[PDB]
Amino acid sequence: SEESQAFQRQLTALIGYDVTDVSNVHDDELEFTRRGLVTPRMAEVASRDPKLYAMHPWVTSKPLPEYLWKKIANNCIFIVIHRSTTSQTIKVSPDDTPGAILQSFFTKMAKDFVLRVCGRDEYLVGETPIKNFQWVRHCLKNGEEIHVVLDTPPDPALDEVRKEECDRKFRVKIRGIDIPVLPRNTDLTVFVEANIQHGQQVLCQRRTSPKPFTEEVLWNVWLEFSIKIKDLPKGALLNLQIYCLLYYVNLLLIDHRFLLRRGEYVLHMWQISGFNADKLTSATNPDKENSMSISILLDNHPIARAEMPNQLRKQLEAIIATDPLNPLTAEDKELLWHFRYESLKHPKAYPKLFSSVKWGQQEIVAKTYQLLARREVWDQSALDVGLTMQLLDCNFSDENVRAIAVQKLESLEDDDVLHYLLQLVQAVKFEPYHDSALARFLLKRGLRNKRIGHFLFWFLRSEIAQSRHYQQRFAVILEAYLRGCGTAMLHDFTQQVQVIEMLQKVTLDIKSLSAEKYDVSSQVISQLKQKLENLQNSQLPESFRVPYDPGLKAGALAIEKCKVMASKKKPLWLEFKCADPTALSNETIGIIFKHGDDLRQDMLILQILRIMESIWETESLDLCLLPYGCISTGDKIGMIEIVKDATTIAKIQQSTVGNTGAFKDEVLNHWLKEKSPTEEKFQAAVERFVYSCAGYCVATFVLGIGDRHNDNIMITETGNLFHIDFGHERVPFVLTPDFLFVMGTSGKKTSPHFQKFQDICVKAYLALRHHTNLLIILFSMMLMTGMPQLTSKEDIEYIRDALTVGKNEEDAKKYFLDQIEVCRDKGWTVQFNWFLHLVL
Ligand SMILES: COc1ccccc1-n1c(CSc2ncnc3[nH]cnc23)nc2cccc(Cl)c2c1=O
Repeated sequence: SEESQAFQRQLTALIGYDVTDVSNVHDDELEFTRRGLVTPRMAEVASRDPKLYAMHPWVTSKPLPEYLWKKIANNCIFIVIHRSTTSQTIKVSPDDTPGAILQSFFTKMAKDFVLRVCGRDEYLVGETPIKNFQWVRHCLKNGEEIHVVLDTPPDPALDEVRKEECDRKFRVKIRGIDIPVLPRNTDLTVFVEANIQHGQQVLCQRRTSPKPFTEEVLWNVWLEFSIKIKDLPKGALLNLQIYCLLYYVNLLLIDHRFLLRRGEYVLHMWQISGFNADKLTSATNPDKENSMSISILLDNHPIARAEMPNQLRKQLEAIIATDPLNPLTAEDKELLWHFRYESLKHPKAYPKLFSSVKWGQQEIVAKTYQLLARREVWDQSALDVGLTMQLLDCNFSDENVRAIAVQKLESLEDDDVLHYLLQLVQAVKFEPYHDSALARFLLKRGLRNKRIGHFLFWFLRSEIAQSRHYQQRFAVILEAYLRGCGTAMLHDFTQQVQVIEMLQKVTLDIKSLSAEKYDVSSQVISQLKQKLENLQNSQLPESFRVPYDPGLKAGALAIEKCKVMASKKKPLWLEFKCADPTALSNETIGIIFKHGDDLRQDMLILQILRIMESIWETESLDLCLLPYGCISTGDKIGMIEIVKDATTIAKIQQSTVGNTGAFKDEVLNHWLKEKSPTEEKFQAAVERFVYSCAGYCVATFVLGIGDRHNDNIMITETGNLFHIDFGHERVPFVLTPDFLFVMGTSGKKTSPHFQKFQDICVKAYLALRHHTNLLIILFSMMLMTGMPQLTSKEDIEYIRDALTVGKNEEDAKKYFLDQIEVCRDKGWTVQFNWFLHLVL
């Protein structure tokens, strides 16, 4: 139909890639998948409650932590309801529902509707004990009053959805390589390596002979693999590689229809930058012009008791106990396999067990499947996310293994889904096939809830715009989403996209106009001011959802407040008015637009920071981290939330002390005193400081991103410290002397506030260690799916030592309390060292 052709144009500009394009394809997986995703979408689109969907109450079922009970010191909670500009305060108990507040409010006003948060597309509707709304817990945490406007349900009709309706050795032939142009070196050596791979396990490996490197190289050979054909497991990849390692490509041996892949192939290959999730994609390089290729033939047909000695069970359990990064011995593996049934009784053994499987042997895979049908124990154990993540990583390519993980996720409530979304999305990179339990889990959840839907979009779009290796897959999932999210939401994404394409334009042009000489010359403030007033009228939408806080609808530029940093990269600092007239305040929405850093990295780190916070909640800690909004929009470009009322420790050192790397120790306290209206808010600032410092000291050590310059650390006027710019002699973390004179210490001393700081770290630290497995897998996934290129040992195995795996609680505290001492030891050594190696 005519309409649907133009609607596809829509989808394409929203997505930033064209999924009807079939230029870069050698089979029909993507298309089969676009058609596969229809059912599960229409399903959830058929399933959701239109009313609750439209208002998307952000809700939890977690208990309220202790640090916020000490804030309702009376089983009573105040709510300021507004009408036009008339208002009154209501007496409410934590457990009261949104329903049981209306019936009370109209028994509180004598001579149906819906409550909504002031200045936000946010609502308190539905049957949950209002102590269980996030916006409420946010007010408490930050000492705030809960303001609401009385309006109706947003018409549940506004999310109207548009309607739709055997026993031979495997053999492979290397014809040869081609590269149209390759003057890449004085010539060395070149051979081809064909690996049969399952879950990063090399099942089998044959090579070619070493020739010199010409723009055209031939062999015409059958490589005989040891594996029989009947023995290939679904999702095995034939993995093809060129060493002189220079190029790679991958072909799924078995297709999405369980068919043995037969025939002729010309595969355009990816280059290593002159281990890593890109190394894994089944996608061929779409740049058919410059790219190396390879030509192959496939002529080869679908797919076909309790007794235990003590010393073994002890060895078994010792193996099962150990961390996710401890290597399994061959003996270890045979132990797990032969006692697979005793192993099945322990959820925690699943990763190790399934990685003890000889996947290149058919009758064993078959035994593994028969095993997976005794899933009573797995099905009935509580949901361990770190367990579940492990089964979704690069080590498992089996469909059924992976499905039992996706099973466990189903019981996740939106609140938690949102905590893991980013990493669940990156985890699609490890799926063998475009259609998977996990890709479909993401749809479902995303379509069931607007908050997850929104983040689903930007997370998927972030990679679509930026990586060739996975743009196609993600673009099919993204497509599938947009076709379900409903008319309203499409409208928002549409104007969200237009605003950021516009503002990036401006970001790039401004960056071009200034030299290495960083000044912000009157001439550049000229350019910026003018560009924005031009944009303000006939181009820039009236208002837009702030991508990283979908509650906030942003309005007009505050042109006078927009500026540019005095820096080699030249980021915009942009500020916006709030489209919502019911907004309680008049404070601007701040967004930094920046080109230069890989913000994908920032996204990953930031989101672990939240996970960490949530981990701390489980033990009633609060460490006042400030994980500001950050989104990758495309290649080394993106946006960042402006944190209001903060500067850099560096600037606080430029102010009173000067600028040639000079350093003095009292200034932090001076600055803090001077930004506190009463010496009491000041107290609250020192207290903010001790807690926020401590948090970042711990988080930062665990992730090994703690050796930072002061210019990359910030504080709010209310004492909230926070690390920034996760761009990319040593020291564990940053506990400088200037920080210390706020603790009350002078190199040696130990004041009630310092004792406190040491207290809180140890508390925070060995609390992360209670979640060790989770953090290890997250970190390891982070590394593989979001960094430069990282070693299958040295890099990942940093976090083992940091979380001091294997150690008793006792050593652990001792270990951390000494890291502190290395800071106490060196003070300003490395800080100053930045400007030392300005010229060396
Ligand atoms: C208050 O902003 C600063 C104070 C001292 C040193 C640097 C900054 N700063 C910074 C500090 S980094 C930062 N990082 C994350 N969230 C933030 N909110 C406010 N600043 C940040 N970023 C800028 C980005 C674009 C344009 C400008 Cl003009 C700035 C900028 O001035």
